[PDB]
Amino acid sequence: PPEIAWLADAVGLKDA
Amino acid sequence: SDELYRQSLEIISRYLREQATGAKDTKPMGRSGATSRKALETLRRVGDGVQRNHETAFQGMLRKLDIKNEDDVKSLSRVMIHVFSDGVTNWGRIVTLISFGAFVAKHLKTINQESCIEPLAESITDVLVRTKRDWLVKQRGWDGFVEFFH
Repeated sequence: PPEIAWLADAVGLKDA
Repeated sequence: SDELYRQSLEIISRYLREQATGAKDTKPMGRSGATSRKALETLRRVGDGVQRNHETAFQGMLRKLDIKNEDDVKSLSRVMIHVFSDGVTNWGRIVTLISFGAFVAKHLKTINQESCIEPLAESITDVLVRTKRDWLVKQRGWDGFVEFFH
């Protein structure tokens, strides 16, 4: 999801 | 002599064990226990909603991190400090970070690595204070956190 993309991008999960 | 770190650790650790074990922590509060108690109550409200809202996404992040021991927690600290120094600061990100910490702490309890929970709470705190100290003191610390969410 957009609201946590900043966190999920760092982890590598692309579809947040 | 770091009060902000001390109070922040006390709050974040208690939240993480509570979420991991499913039992509240009746251990008596410290110096500013009034604020810490209400901040912990606030966390139970907003932190549980974040974890519910992003359960599938939190799981996918945890699966890519592959946290099984204390050294994997250290690799998480690297990621946390990088994104919490990107120049964007608001209360929602702080809640999300602690909420994901509670998510990870639940996983550590499931895999019988409860000894890694306290190191996890300390690392989230160290990232929080090192990167957001000046902003936090401007918001009046955990008093502002309590007031912002109710």
